Amino acid sequence: ADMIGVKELRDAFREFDTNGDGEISTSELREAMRKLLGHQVGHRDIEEIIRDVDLNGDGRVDFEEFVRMMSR
Ligand SMILES: [Ca+2]
Repeated sequence: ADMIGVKELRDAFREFDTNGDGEISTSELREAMRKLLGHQVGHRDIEEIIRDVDLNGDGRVDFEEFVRMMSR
Protein backbone atom coordinates (compact mmCIF):
# COMPACT_ATOMS: atom_id res chain seq x y z
CA ALA A 1 0.00 0.00 0.00
CA ASP A 2 3.00 2.28 -0.44
CA MET A 3 5.12 3.15 -3.46
CA ILE A 4 8.76 4.23 -3.58
CA GLY A 5 9.72 6.69 -0.85
CA VAL A 6 10.22 5.20 2.61
CA LYS A 7 11.09 1.80 1.21
CA GLU A 8 14.56 2.97 0.19
CA LEU A 9 15.07 3.64 3.84
CA ARG A 10 14.23 -0.02 4.36
CA ASP A 11 17.15 -0.85 2.12
CA ALA A 12 19.49 0.77 4.59
CA PHE A 13 17.54 -0.52 7.54
CA ARG A 14 18.14 -3.96 6.02
CA GLU A 15 21.90 -3.70 5.73
CA PHE A 16 21.71 -2.26 9.21
CA ASP A 17 20.40 -5.42 10.81
CA THR A 18 23.17 -7.88 9.99
CA ASN A 19 21.06 -10.56 11.66
CA GLY A 20 17.28 -10.23 11.42
CA ASP A 21 15.30 -8.31 14.04
CA GLY A 22 14.36 -5.08 12.26
CA GLU A 23 15.90 -3.18 15.15
CA ILE A 24 19.23 -1.38 15.29
CA SER A 25 20.72 -1.63 18.77
CA THR A 26 23.83 0.08 20.14
CA SER A 27 25.64 -3.10 19.20
CA GLU A 28 24.20 -3.08 15.71
CA LEU A 29 24.49 0.68 15.48
CA ARG A 30 28.19 0.74 16.21
CA GLU A 31 28.60 -1.92 13.58
CA ALA A 32 26.71 0.32 11.22
CA MET A 33 28.54 3.53 12.01
CA ARG A 34 31.74 1.49 11.89
CA LYS A 35 31.24 0.47 8.26
CA LEU A 36 30.87 4.15 7.39
CA LEU A 37 33.22 5.77 9.90
CA GLY A 38 35.54 3.08 11.26
CA HIS A 39 38.58 3.81 13.42
CA GLN A 40 38.60 6.66 15.92
CA VAL A 41 37.03 6.44 19.38
CA GLY A 42 34.01 7.90 21.16
CA HIS A 43 31.41 5.23 21.93
CA ARG A 44 29.32 7.37 24.25
CA ASP A 45 28.46 9.44 21.21
CA ILE A 46 26.96 6.39 19.56
CA GLU A 47 24.58 5.60 22.39
CA GLU A 48 23.99 9.31 22.77
CA ILE A 49 22.66 9.42 19.23
CA ILE A 50 20.35 6.49 19.92
CA ARG A 51 19.31 8.11 23.19
CA ASP A 52 18.35 11.50 21.77
CA VAL A 53 16.73 10.06 18.65
CA ASP A 54 13.30 9.43 20.16
CA LEU A 55 13.08 5.85 21.53
CA ASN A 56 9.37 5.62 22.25
CA GLY A 57 10.64 3.65 25.23
CA ASP A 58 12.91 0.99 23.70
CA GLY A 59 16.12 3.01 24.03
CA ARG A 60 16.80 1.72 20.53
CA VAL A 61 16.26 2.69 16.91
CA ASP A 62 13.55 1.08 14.82
CA PHE A 63 12.46 1.56 11.19
CA GLU A 64 10.48 4.41 12.72
CA GLU A 65 13.18 6.14 14.73
CA PHE A 66 15.48 5.29 11.84
CA VAL A 67 13.29 7.03 9.29
CA ARG A 68 13.25 10.16 11.43
CA MET A 69 17.00 10.03 11.94
CA MET A 70 17.80 9.76 8.25
CA SER A 71 15.64 12.59 6.95
CA ARG A 72 17.02 16.11 7.24
CA1 LIG B 1 12.73 4.51 19.31
